Amino acid sequence: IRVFAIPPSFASIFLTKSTKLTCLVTDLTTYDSVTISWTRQNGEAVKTHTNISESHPNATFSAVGEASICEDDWNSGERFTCTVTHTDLPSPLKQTISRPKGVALHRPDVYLLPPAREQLNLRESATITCLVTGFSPADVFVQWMQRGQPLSPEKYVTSAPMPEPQAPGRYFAHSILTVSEEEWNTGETYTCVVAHEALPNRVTERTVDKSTGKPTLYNVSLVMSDTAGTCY
Amino acid sequence: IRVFAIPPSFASIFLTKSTKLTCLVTDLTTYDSVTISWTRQNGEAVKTHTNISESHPNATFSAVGEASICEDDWNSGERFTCTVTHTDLPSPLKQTISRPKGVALHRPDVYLLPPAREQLNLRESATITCLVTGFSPADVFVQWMQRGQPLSPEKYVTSAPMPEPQAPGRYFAHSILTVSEEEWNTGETYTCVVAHEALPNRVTERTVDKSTGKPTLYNVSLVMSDTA
Amino acid sequence: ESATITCLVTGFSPADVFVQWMQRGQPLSPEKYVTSAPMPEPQAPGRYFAHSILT
Amino acid sequence: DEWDCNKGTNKLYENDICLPPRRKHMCTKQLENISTASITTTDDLLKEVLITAVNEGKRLKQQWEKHFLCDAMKYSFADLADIIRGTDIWKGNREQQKIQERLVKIFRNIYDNLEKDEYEKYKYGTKYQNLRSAWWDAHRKKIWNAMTCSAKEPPVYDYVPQILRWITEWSEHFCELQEKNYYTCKTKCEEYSKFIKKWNSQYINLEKKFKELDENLIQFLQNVKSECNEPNTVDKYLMYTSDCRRVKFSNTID
Amino acid sequence: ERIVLVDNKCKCARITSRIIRSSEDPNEDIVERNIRIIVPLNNRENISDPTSPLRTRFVYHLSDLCKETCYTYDRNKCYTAVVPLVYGGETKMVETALTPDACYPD
Ligand SMILES: *[C@@H]1O[C@H](CO)[C@@H](O[C@@H]2O[C@H](CO)[C@@H](O)[C@H](O)[C@H]2NC(C)=O)[C@H](O)[C@H]1NC(C)=O
Ligand SMILES: *[C@@H]1O[C@H](CO)[C@@H](O)[C@H](O)[C@H]1NC(C)=O
Ligand SMILES: *[C@@H]1O[C@H](CO)[C@@H](O)[C@H](O)[C@H]1NC(C)=O
Repeated sequence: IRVFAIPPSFASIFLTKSTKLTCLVTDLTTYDSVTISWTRQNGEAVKTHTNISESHPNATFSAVGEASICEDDWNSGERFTCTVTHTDLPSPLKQTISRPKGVALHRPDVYLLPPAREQLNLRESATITCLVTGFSPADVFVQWMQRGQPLSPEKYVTSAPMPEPQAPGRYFAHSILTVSEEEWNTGETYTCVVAHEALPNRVTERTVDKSTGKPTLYNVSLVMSDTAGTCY
Repeated sequence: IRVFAIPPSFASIFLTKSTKLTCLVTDLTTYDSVTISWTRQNGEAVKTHTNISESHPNATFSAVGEASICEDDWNSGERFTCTVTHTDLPSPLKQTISRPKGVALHRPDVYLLPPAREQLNLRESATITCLVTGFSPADVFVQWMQRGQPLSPEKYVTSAPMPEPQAPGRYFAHSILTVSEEEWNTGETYTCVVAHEALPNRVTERTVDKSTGKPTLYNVSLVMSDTA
Repeated sequence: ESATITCLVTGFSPADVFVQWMQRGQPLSPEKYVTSAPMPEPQAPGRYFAHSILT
Repeated sequence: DEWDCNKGTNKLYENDICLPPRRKHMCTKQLENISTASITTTDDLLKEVLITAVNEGKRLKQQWEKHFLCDAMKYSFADLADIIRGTDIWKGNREQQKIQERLVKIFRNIYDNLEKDEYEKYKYGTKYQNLRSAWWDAHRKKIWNAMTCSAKEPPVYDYVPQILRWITEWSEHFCELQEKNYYTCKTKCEEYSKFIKKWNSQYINLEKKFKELDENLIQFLQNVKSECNEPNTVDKYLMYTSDCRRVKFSNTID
Repeated sequence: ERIVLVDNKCKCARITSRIIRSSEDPNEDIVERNIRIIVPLNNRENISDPTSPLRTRFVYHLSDLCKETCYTYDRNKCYTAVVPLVYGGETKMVETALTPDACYPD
C-alpha cells in the first residue's frame, strides 16, 4: 500500500484556476466504500469522490477528492488534513497538507545553456539544459516550446528540486531536451518558460539558437552613414 | 526478528577502497547469544565479525562484516552466506547476496558544459554542469578535482539516475558546482571524474576552462560615409 | 604524409607508468604507439620521465 | 610612504582597498627563487622559510635605521603568515603569482608522501590550503623565533583577516604622520591643504564596503560583534591611541 | 562643457559637441563632434519578439537621428510578449517579462 498526498499545484491555480487537491492511496484492494472526510478544524467535507479511478492494471484501488478553498485561507496556513474512510483499513491514517507561514519566496533566475561542442561533432542527437537557480521551495512547472509551438512533454525530463549547495534556503532544478542534430544545425531557436511566484507575471522566458549557441562567427556589418549631417 | 542484508555498490567500493558487507537485523532488541557470521559458499569461514557494532537501542543490530581480501570474488558473482542464530529460533536464519548478472554495460558519455553568458554578466556565481549520460547500469560516482585534489562533497550536488525516455536500458544524471566569478575569470581548470562499471579503465576525466568557449572570427566592415 | 603526436610524461619517481592511447573511447591498437622506457631526469635527482609517440 | 590605492594591479577584485607600503618591496626572493626539483620534504621547506623570516627581520631593521619596530615587524609576520597560508589578496602582482604557483608543487609532494591516518583527514580540500594551514600552525612557533633574532610569545594577529589588519596599519601610520606634521604660519599653511587632499577620499571609499556585517571573514566579524560592546562601529577602537571618527581628521587647519 | 545633440536611447547614439580653445593665441578653435555607439551583437531584429533572427547590419542614417525599428533596450520602458501555456487539452496565454530585472514593482 502506497499512500501519498499532493498539495495544490502552483501551475493549477495560475492556469486552471480550480484549486484541485487530493491525497491518494494506491496498490491496495478495491472496495468502493471510500469517502475521504476532510478536516478544516471541522468534520464536514464539501465534496465526495467523483471521477474516481478504480481501474488499474493490477486491479488496485485509487481515491480522488476535490474541493475549493480560498487562496488567502491557504496563505494563512490552516492544517487541512484528509481522513480515509476505507473499510479495509481498520485505523484511518491521518495525512495533513498545509504550507507553513513564512516560507521563503524568490524569483527563478533561469539561464539556458547551449549544447556541448563535442556532442554535435559526434553527429547524433544533441541535448540542451534549462537551468533554474535560486527559486522558492515551492514546486515549479516548466515546459518547452519551439517558435511558439508547445512541444509535447514526452521527450523532456525535469528534475525534482534539491537544496542549493551554497545557499541552504534556495533551491535549483534542471530540464533537458533531446533533439536531432540536423534540427539544431538548421538554427531553429528554442524557448524555456518558468512558472513560479515572486515575478511581475510569474512567467519568464529565455531563448537561444545556433547563432547564439556559443558561436565562432561575429558577422558584424557596422555601416554608419551621413556622419557629418546637420544638428542643433 | 527480521534481518536485512544489502550489498555494496560501485560508489561505496570506489570511495572506501574496500568491500564492506552488511547483515543487519531489524525489530530485534538487545538479547544474549546473538550469532552473525559471513561464510564462503564452499563452506569455510572467510571472515569473522571482528569489532562487532553496538546494538542500536531502537531494536536494530548492524552486524557488518568486511570481505576486503576478495575484491574480485564479489565481482565474480559468487554467493555469500550470513548465519543468524539465536536461542529462541530453532532453525538458523540465512541471508544470501550476490552480484546480479545479465544487465547491459553501455558506456557513459560525459559532456561538461561551461556557464552561460547571462549568468557571467550578473557577476554573482557561475555553475558548471556535468551531464553524465548513457550508462546502462544505474550506479555512478562523480567527484570534482581542482589542481589534483578532490573538492569537498559540500560544494557539489549529485542527482539520482533518472530514466531516459528515448532508450529503455540507458539512463542519465547531472551535477553542478558553484564556482566564484573571480576564480573562473582567473581561468582555472575543473575536472569531472566519472566512475562506472562499463568504462574499460573504470574512470574518465574532462576539463573546462575560460578558454574552452571563445569565438574565432571578428569580421567587421566599417562603412563610414558622408553622402547617403 | 604523417603526423607524430607526442605524450611527455615526466616527474615520476616509482619508475613504472602505463601509457595508452584512446580514440573516441575505443583503445587504439598497440601496433601504433611506441613507448620509451623510463630514463632519469637530467636536472632532477631521483625522478624519471618517458615519452610516447603516435603516427 | 604612498599606499597606491587606485585599482591598477594592486588588487584584482573590483572593491577598493588601499595596500600598505610594507606589503610592497618585500624580500620574498628566497621563496620566489625556489627549486621544486631539489625540495620534496617538510624539513627542507622549514629551513628556507626560516631564512626568509631572517631576511625580512634584517630588512625591517635596516629600513628603520635609515616599539614601532615591534609593531611593524608584528604585522610583517602576519603578512608572511598570510603569504604562506595562501589566502593573500595581492594576486595582481606578476611576481606573487609565481610563488603561489610553485608552493603548490611542494605541498602536493608533501600530501603525496603522507601516511594513512592523516591521508583520510587531509584528502578533501581545495588548492591544498587545509594542510597548508595545518603545516603553518604546526611550525608557527619556530618561524617567529628565527624572525626575532634581529634586535617570548607567539603573535596573534596572524589569525586576524587581512583587511582589518590593513585598517590597523592605516590607523597607526596616519596617527604617526599627523604627529609628524606639526609639533610665519603662512609658509606652512598651504602644504596642510595639500596634505588633506592627498588622503581626503582615502577614508570614504572603504567605508562603503564595511556593510554586510570571503567565507571565513564573516564568522570573525560575527564573533567580535558579540563582544567589545560595539558591534557596528566604523572605528574599531584597537590601538588608535588618538581621537577618531572625523573629529580632527578633516579641516583642522582653520 | 558639451551638449548632447542626439540621445536616442533605443539606438544608444550619444552625439555631443564641445569647444576646445587654443591657449594664448588667436582663434584656431577645432570643433568636437563626438559620437558614441554601443552595438548589441546578440539582439534580434524584433527588440521584443524573441523568435526573430539576429540583426547584423547597424544602419545609422544620422539625418533621421538628428531630426520604426530599433535595436537597444531602454531600462524604464518595460517590454512584453505573450506565450501559450498548456496544462493539458486546454491552453491559456499569459504575458511574460522580457526584462524582469527592472520590471518588478519598486
Ligand atoms: C516585430 O516587430 C513588429 C513591429 O516592427 C512588432 O509587431 C507589433 O509590436 C507591438 C509592440 O508592442 C505589439 O503590441 C503587436 O502585438 C505586434 N504585432 C503583432 C501582430 O503581434 C513585433 O514586435 C514583431 N512582430 C510580430 C508579428 O510579433
Ligand atoms: C558575412 O557578412 C557578409 C557581408 O555582410 C555576407 O555577404 C556573408 O554572407 C556573411 N556570412 C555569414 C556566414 O554570415
Ligand atoms: C566576414 O565578413 C566579410 C565581410 O565583412 C565576409 O566577406 C566574409 O564572408 C565573412 N566571413 C565568413 C566566414 O562568412
